[PDB]
Amino acid sequence: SKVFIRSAINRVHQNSAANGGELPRIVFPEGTSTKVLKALATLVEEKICQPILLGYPERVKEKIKALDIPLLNDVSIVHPSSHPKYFSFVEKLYSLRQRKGINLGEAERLMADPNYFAAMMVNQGEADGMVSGSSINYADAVRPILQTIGVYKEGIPAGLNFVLLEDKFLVLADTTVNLNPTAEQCAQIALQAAKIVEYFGIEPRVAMLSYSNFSGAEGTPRKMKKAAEIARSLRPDLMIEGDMQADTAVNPEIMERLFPFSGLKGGANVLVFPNLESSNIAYKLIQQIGKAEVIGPFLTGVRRSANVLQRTTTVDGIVNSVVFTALEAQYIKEVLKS
Amino acid sequence: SKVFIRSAINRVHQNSAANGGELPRIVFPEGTSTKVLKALATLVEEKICQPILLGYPERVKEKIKALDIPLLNDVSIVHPSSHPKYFSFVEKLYSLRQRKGINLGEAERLMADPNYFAAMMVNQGEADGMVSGSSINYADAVRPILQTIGVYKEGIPAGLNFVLLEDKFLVLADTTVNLNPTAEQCAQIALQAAKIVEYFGIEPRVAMLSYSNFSGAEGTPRKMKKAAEIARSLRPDLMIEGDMQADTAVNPEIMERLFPFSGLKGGANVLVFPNLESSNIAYKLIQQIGKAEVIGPFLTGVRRSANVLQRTTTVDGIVNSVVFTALEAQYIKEVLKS
Amino acid sequence: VFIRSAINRVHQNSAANGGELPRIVFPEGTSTKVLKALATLVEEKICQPILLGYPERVKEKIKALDIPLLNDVSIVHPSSHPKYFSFVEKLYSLRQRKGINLGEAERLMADPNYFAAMMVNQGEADGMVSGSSINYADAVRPILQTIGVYKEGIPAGLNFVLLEDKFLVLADTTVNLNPTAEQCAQIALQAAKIVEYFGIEPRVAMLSYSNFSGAEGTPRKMKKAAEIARSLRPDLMIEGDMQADTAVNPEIMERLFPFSGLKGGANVLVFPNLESSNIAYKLIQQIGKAEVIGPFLTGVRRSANVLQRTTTVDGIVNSVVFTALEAQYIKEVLKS
Amino acid sequence: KVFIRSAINRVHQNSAANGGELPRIVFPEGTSTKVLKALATLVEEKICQPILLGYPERVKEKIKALDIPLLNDVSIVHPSSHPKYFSFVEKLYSLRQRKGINLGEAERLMADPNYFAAMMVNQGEADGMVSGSSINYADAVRPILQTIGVYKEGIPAGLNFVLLEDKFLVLADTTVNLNPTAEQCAQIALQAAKIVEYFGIEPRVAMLSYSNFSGAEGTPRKMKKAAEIARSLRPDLMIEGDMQADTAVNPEIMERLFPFSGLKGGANVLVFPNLESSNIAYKLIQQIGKAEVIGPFLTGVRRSANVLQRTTTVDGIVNSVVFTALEAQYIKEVLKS
Amino acid sequence: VFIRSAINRVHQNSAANGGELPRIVFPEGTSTKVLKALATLVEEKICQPILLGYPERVKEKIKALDIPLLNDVSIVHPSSHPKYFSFVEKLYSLRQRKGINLGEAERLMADPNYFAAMMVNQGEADGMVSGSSINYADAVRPILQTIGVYKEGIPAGLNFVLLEDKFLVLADTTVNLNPTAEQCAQIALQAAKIVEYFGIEPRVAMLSYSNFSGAEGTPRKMKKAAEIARSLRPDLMIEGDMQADTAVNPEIMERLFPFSGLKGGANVLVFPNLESSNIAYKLIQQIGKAEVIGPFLTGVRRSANVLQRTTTVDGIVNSVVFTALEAQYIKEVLKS
Amino acid sequence: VFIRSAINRVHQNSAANGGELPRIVFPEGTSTKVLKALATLVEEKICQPILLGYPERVKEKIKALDIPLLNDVSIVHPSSHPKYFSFVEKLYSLRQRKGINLGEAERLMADPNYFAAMMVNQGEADGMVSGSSINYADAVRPILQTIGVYKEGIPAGLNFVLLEDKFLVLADTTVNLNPTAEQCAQIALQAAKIVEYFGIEPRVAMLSYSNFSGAEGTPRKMKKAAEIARSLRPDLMIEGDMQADTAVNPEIMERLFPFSGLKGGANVLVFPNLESSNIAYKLIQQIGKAEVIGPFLTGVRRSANVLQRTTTVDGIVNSVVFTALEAQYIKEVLKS
Repeated sequence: SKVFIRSAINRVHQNSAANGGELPRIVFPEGTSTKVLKALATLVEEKICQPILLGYPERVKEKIKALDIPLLNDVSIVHPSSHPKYFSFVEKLYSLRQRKGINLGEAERLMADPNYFAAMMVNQGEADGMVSGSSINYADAVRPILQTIGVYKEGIPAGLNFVLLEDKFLVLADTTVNLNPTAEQCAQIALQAAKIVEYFGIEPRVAMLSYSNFSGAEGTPRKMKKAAEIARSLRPDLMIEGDMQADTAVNPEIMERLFPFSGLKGGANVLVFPNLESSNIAYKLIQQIGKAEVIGPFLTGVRRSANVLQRTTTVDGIVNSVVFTALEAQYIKEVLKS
Repeated sequence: SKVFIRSAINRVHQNSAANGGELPRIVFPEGTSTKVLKALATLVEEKICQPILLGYPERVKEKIKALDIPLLNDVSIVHPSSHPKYFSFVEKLYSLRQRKGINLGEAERLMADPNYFAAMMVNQGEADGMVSGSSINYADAVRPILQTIGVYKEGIPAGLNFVLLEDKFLVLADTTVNLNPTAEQCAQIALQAAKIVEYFGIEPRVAMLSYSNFSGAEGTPRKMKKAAEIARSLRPDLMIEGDMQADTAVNPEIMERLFPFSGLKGGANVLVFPNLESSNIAYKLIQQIGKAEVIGPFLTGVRRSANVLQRTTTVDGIVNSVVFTALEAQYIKEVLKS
Repeated sequence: VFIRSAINRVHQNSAANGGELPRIVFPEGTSTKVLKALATLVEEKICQPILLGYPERVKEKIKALDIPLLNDVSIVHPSSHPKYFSFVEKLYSLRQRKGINLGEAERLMADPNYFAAMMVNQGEADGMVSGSSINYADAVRPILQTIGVYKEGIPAGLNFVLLEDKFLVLADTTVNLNPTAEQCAQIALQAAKIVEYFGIEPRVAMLSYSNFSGAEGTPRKMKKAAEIARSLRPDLMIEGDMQADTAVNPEIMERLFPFSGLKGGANVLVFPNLESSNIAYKLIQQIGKAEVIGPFLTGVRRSANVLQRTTTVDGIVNSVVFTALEAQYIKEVLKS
Repeated sequence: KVFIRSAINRVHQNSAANGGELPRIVFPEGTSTKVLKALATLVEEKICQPILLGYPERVKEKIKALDIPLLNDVSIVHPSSHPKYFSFVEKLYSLRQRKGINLGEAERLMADPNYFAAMMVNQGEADGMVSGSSINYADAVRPILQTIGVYKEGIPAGLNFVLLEDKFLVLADTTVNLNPTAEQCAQIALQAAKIVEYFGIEPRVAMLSYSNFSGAEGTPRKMKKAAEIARSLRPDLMIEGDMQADTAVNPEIMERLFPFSGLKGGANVLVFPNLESSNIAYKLIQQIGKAEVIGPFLTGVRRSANVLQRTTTVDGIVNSVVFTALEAQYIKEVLKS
Repeated sequence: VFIRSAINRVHQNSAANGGELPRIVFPEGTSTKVLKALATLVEEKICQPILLGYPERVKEKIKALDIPLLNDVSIVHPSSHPKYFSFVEKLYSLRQRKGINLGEAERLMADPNYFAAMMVNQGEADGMVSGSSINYADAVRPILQTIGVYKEGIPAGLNFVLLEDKFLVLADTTVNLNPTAEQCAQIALQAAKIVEYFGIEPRVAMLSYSNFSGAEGTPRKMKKAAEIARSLRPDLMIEGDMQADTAVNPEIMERLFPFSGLKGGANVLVFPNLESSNIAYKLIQQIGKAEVIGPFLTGVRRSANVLQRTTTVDGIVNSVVFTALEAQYIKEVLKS
Repeated sequence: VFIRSAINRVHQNSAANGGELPRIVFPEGTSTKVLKALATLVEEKICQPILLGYPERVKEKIKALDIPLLNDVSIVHPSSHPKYFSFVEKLYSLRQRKGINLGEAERLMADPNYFAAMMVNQGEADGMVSGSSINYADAVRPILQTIGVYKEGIPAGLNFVLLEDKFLVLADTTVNLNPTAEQCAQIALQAAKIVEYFGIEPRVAMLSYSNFSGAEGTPRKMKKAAEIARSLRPDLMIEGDMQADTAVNPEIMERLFPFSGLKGGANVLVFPNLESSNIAYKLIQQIGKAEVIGPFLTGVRRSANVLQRTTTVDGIVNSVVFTALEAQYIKEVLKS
């Protein structure tokens, strides 16, 4: 139940040791959020990250005392408009977005907000990653990240969750960003999810989900059939199939008995959804009524390490999410050193 | 999870004993379907129904003997084109659909098909219910039912599934029929699911699911917020709320902590979905990877007793589905004693 | 005139290779008008008919109708035929990513229309004729799903209007609700080829409610259809957009639109939508004083034709003669 | 030809009840060869008094080149020099001043024979008009619709008669509406029915489709609904649809295959789903059937005005003018009621 | 002249009301042009200004600009104001079914634009003026979300063109991209009532690129807007569709369109889309010889105006004078 | 002054061509304001006017107006012109697949607007000026159908605002309801070349209600129009999306958007739709205190301009002076 998460913690430790013992600097814009602070007590004990809290230092240190969490007494607290880099950060956002309606006045007002300040910190290398969204809706938390840090080349911003089963994990995407991805977008989501599965030493086997089995009819069935064709043309080395129903996808015996002509054998471990209603409802329902741990969402497709929590998260969910944000920050920091 | 199903079995028996010992006559158009026949061995042993098989008697009896299946030697096997009521049934389908493109030629050709013949048997009272779809896709199996038996007044054809948890069940709909139901259709689906929950002695508490919490924004959030408003005016005695995410819906602690203004307290036990992708994927994923039994889909909104299996069903799934079809057939047969 | 030469043309083909008559399967084994027509067709050695149905029910109808020549016609019940499960597997193989698994294939192959289409596809018959008792959409769907269209073809119905110096070809009278400019050009090329098979020069008009207006909508569409077809067959006279009397009357064309590329009157009329084609051929047939034969299904890989359900017995006879000709043509193409 | 001779006799019969005066029919195409040749017959048969529009010199020159003596004293009116010209300009302006027609536009339009003819009819200086022999239908019909307009709940629609051996068939709308709605197809049907009743015949109406009683999305559903709407407005008539064209006209096909239908004995009024189907059908029947087809006749408009098909023969013009004369006489009676 | 009369009504209003001046909050406490304008406005007893920001950095800007009269001005930092958490709760109460929970409400209320809107909404200020340093959309959204539109109202920007003998009103210059006919009628009525407050008879033109054409698109929309508005205020001259020179020039209208119901020239011009209204007032402002004041936000429940970010120091002075007038009018309405 | 310099260049062009004056045909031979304008224009040796109409009714209007220099003006009645039937054949030749047969061609060619257009097309006149009496759409349609656009040209109206230090050019003020980004760039290039003919460097702003936002709709379209135009004339300053005051005021541009490629103020303003351009130039003309001349039709193969029907007499004089300049320029390009 816990095995995949403690293997992640152990990989964070191996990465820290291979780099002087340094921990990733993870900035939290919600410096007074009760669940973030309670989670950070566990995370600092486990040497997962060096946290940076954003807010008015007096009020963050007020909240830490009311919650009685001494292990954070040293933790750095930064008030955005008083940080020495504020004016350079204002200038950078203006430079990036002056033809997207951000003049100096808009940049100045946005950079005062902790979410924008956290995103620019990560973009500029003043932090290695960020974790936000514990106290506000996903759209408002993710917009600063997409506008500031942006997507890498050909990337698509997309949320991913792991369902931690007994044999294996299953990856679900896109659980957070795209309302109704096109066939081309679902293929790119599949490739992004696939390289994450490969990072963990697993063979990705991809199903494009629908309410139909290999019907190819207009609408969602046709879209997910074409998504699988596009993804296969970009990664012909992977098993990728669709359109198919969700039990057809995960159960190898159903697949073999009913659709043995299919190219997907042994059950899918990457499930790509046709719309945001389906992915968002599915991972949340599994999390609540299944008997498996679900971790995420993790934001993929973006140039730097940045993750948005689901606002319904528990304290333990934040701990799990920061562990994988630390792993992502370490990976990206090593890419930026080659 | 065996308790909710064994209680249904005992209610089928109590209904039979309260009516002369009659068992409900359930017709199965797929007379040679391996899983249907294996299921019927258990269903006859458990005195759930009088099964009627459709097909060529020697091909059906050959399959029963090749599978070594007892208790089916007395079972009625009917070939549609040789049944005495065939031409009357042709006459009736023409009468019903002559301005929908069904002349006598079309009616004769359709009525030779077991799925069409089974539906007319139920419509005309020659059977008390039917169960189909073990060997063909849902759209093709459900179309004869909707075209022949049709919806009751203001009903909407809609599939419903039960998730049987340890302390409660959850109802999911519409898992099979409507691709993208309107706000008005999602209210009617909720009302149909609510009356099913009440038949089992439980108070229904209804959530209109979205990827959003009380955002009411254009698109799905607005549709599901409005669907809850319509349903509240139609059943002002019930807790009905939306738009909300799936974990907000089922977890009473999340709702109270984050949205205490909501009218839904104590957790939803009826989940109404915004489109068929989300509902169909969700119940199949829960069934495969959750550790709870999922029964259904059950076709609601139709004038007579008729259910379509998921073609991915197991034999035990068919046994479970027929138990509840028997209950529906007994209930409708007793309403028709007015 | 035109029909008797076609009948002789079937006999000419039979003698030339094998001596065998084309095997034509009729899925509607109990259809009264089909059975009455087959009395004439067997007497004239047009085809070896294969009827689909329950043998005893088909034999009751033949006896009840008192038709003597059908005493030993072959009658086949789909589910009992030795090739039934082979046909089921083939349909699954063809359509498994179009929603047809083995369960769907078994259910469909028990239906005579599907079984007839597969018999022809597999070479167990040389052609089929259906649609005497059901609507065209339901009769043609199994053919298109099983046999399919040839490379770059478009399924399209074609009718012949038989005047005294002339025949006119009308298309597409049955399939496409609202064909695009590209589709109307392809329909034109398919019709032009049938006309050439009968030794006639095809002269094609893309019909509209307009004369060379080129305005948005149907006029622009039919103007472009003629341009596309001209680029694909630069050797033919093809013109549009033009009205129907402009198209067929060489005098109106010369007097009012001498700049047009179509002179001497069109004998191939391509229609802009299915309302116009379907109503027009049926009205000419009923109230005109010319015989109309067809519709004939063009663009498909094997020989298969769907009757209009309003057909007379004599209309079935005419349709089967040309189905036999198509079957012989395709069957001889399929050796080389 | 029986049906045409009976119409000719009713024009004379109507003339006898009013002093012997003939309807004044204006022809804007004063130099059109086929119009002039047709008028020689029409003046001979006392169908109408024609009024030609143009330059008197060019019109009388053309009459002389074709050697048609019976037209050497027909009235010729040049729009811009006629005494009512400035009055006509003011009227078109008064009618269309919030439809983009000012005094400048009205002066320019009224100088054109088609507009001048339409206004002559609108103002009672003529009893009817016939145009469209030399220009496309759209340009000929637009001045009529803009000047005279539709009567209340009316719809502009062209109608043709197929004169069979023992009935006529009415086809509509063969000229105006590209793609009428179900509601418009109902109104076209009612307009055609009242014309059929004028000739002493019972109207039996079919809404044509490529389908028989399918009711499927698109044209089948539209023509099924057109029949329902029209039936509610004239519950005394047989009106049915959707149905195919041979189903509609052949009583034996209808009785054999669709005995539940409300249309028995065959339709004599065929209402078409779009302009492609109606325009092609009447032209093809006219060219290749062996029945006479007369029209199109413009229905739904407040005064008598018809537009010929530009492909017309001289005898077609003669046939069309006879029924325009009848229409002109009918409207002149109502305008005294 | 029109401006001295507005100032002078603010003064009469302040008189007879204890000497009280309207409390106007400016969220942009460090904005150079806002501070420079306030030197003139407090000097002239127009308003008691409240500046939002970090007090220490606002006084820093005031000293750099050498404005000694602003030393005693009230400066409020949103997050430390005693009512801050009360304001958070109010926004949550208003917008909890529009996606604003306590977390969102608390984050938004820390922003000066949101804090100013709530101050006005709760009666802690009598009006607000924003938008000198950020785009109009970002400045107006908090006002629309917090204060909202009154019943049947439409949010719409309005400008006055102050000519020598008269003023012209233009709307909607800021809010609606492409108003419907119904919205353009409601905009006309809102502007008409403002003109009546200044003692003038409103004469309304619905502007288009066409004169009385009524053709599909913009001509039909503006013809219909005038018909709708005429039915709601039949006592007023309201006409359209018409071009802009037809609208303002009584001689052109009389010479070319004497049938029109608009005589004596329009003084209210309602535009068909935001491109036309926004470009028009700015171009007249830059190259004409007339003063243009505004835009003024109409249709909202309390006094709140958004500057054009291109404003001069005089523009801000002009705008605040009329915001003060609006604030005083509203405060009396809320006194019954 | 700008107009007086134009008149002098007409004379300088005339002197260099043997003293010949351009032949300008006016289809509105009886239009009061045209006739009064021609009194000034013939006195100023601007053009040789040709009036269309009935020679008797035209001379009847001239004498009643008392215009002595018009005594020997050429007056042409289209149906009586010796080239009439040649012109009918030419219009038929051009448009026979656009719905114009010989009958339509005869009827249209009898209309002065069509006849005036064909005279210019065939070289029987050097230019035409119409639209004093009728709406712009009806006046411009014959020109576009007969003369047409030069290759890749776009028909577009242009107006000059004659300011004190400079002029501003506005387009497209008359033709395109809602030009695409690609069309807006082409309008910019045409306007740029006219400004260069007057010896001035064009600086182009793509106008919007937004400043450099690039948001969907008009902002994105005008940002993209500027990008396309820059790639076609990399030597010019061309920028967008921007508001109208940002565009014309160099101090606003430098203070608020110094990253912009446009410095020193735009003198060419390209509008996003016809509502904005048409209302703007008419409002500036009526309530600004600067003269506005035009509209002038650009993008067409020959010299032809449509007046605004609301024009004054002095406006027609101004318009004809520049039509004369265009006619003279075009005649030496056609001597290649």
